[PDB]
Amino acid sequence: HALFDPLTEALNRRGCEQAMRDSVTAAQREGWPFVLFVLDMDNLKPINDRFGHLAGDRVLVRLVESAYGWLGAQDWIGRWGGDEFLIGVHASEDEATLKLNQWLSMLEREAPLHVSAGSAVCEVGIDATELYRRADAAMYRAKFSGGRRLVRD
Amino acid sequence: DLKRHALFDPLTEALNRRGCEQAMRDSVTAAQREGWPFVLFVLDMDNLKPINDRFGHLAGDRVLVRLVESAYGWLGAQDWIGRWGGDEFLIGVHASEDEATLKLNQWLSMLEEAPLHVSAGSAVCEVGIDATELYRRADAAMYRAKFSGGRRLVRD
Ligand SMILES: Nc1nc2c(ncn2[C@@H]2O[C@@H]3COP(=O)(O)O[C@H]4[C@@H](O)[C@H](n5cnc6c(=O)[nH]c(N)nc65)O[C@@H]4COP(=O)(O)O[C@H]3[C@H]2O)c(=O)[nH]1
Ligand SMILES: Nc1nc2c(ncn2[C@@H]2O[C@@H]3COP(=O)(O)O[C@H]4[C@@H](O)[C@H](n5cnc6c(=O)[nH]c(N)nc65)O[C@@H]4COP(=O)(O)O[C@H]3[C@H]2O)c(=O)[nH]1
Ligand SMILES: [Mg+2]
Ligand SMILES: [Mg+2]
Repeated sequence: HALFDPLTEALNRRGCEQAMRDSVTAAQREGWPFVLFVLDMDNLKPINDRFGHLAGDRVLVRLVESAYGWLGAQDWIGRWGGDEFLIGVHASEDEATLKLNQWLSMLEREAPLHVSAGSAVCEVGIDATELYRRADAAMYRAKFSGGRRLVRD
Repeated sequence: DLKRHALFDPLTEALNRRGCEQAMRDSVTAAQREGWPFVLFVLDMDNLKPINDRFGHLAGDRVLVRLVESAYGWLGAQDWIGRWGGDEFLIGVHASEDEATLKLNQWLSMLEEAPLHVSAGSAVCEVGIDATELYRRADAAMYRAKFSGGRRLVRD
């Protein structure tokens, strides 16, 4: 399906781009809060080497399925590509971040998944590209400081 | 005709992933059997994204094209360059480690038109070591370079 990743059923790259545009438009038109997360796996390659790529595929599927487990009606999760994902949550930073962190903590428990993540909060007067740039930059700070963490913009 | 479409990356003209895997296999075999030296490099760009952001993807495409183009400018007749995918590349050099490494650093210095920043890792083929293992060593070395600040080459 267009806009959807065949393996995980999360949105695909073009799905992510459209979702970001629609979520930012919604925040600015409906007044809804919006937090964008950029996630990059830290240990999928070693999981693939140790248990095989099918095990790795399962890990990605689990990641997305479990996310759909707490994401709301207007929320979303998309696969940017490879082992990199984006998550859009229409809630306060407090709520969004607490749920995301608890979710990531749960995933560190069958092959444990380690994730580097960054977040950015939608604000009036910002466009989707700039929001993405902020969340993306935060993710790299998380990544290079060791991973297995969420750094806020 | 068939092979070229099956083993080469259309955009850059470097080998594609299938080509990288077959090139690594052949290079290790030649090293283990024919006895010549072989050094494998794993490279990952550090600053391509900002280039796309301000200049567009066509400009970024040109960066990848120039990278491979310049490589073919010094690579030997039996050496090779492949695109693992995205902005990640592998280079196979059938020469002694010193020669291979010196040639690579000289090339990366030249690239550092928009300047290119690259994280690189190398591994040398030795008896008892297969292609998958050689790749793992070079790959791990690249990651050490990347997390140490990038724009450098780390050896296994
Ligand atoms: N398997 C797979 N993974 C994907 C795909 N799209 C995105 N990713 C994953 O997401 C990361 C960042 O992608 P990006 O934001 O487009 O940021 C990219 C992009 O700006 C640039 N880049 C990569 N390939 C090309 C290309 O063919 N043309 C141009 N202009 N830029 C490229 O380099 C940046 C980093 O690339 P990576 O290190 O590979 O890191 C990539 C990759 O791990 C995909 O279609 N398939
Ligand atoms: N655009 C593009 N880029 C490519 C492609 N193939 C490789 N790359 C680039 O090369 C990096 C390492 O790829 P890998 O060795 O397969 O190592 C991969 C792989 O072991 C795993 N992975 C990614 N996607 C999948 C998947 O669908 N299934 C499984 N089992 N593992 C995956 O995560 C590792 C790192 O992925 P990345 O962070 O994305 O980082 C990727 C990506 O930046 C491609 O077809 N298209
Ligand atoms: Mg990744
Ligand atoms: Mg890369």
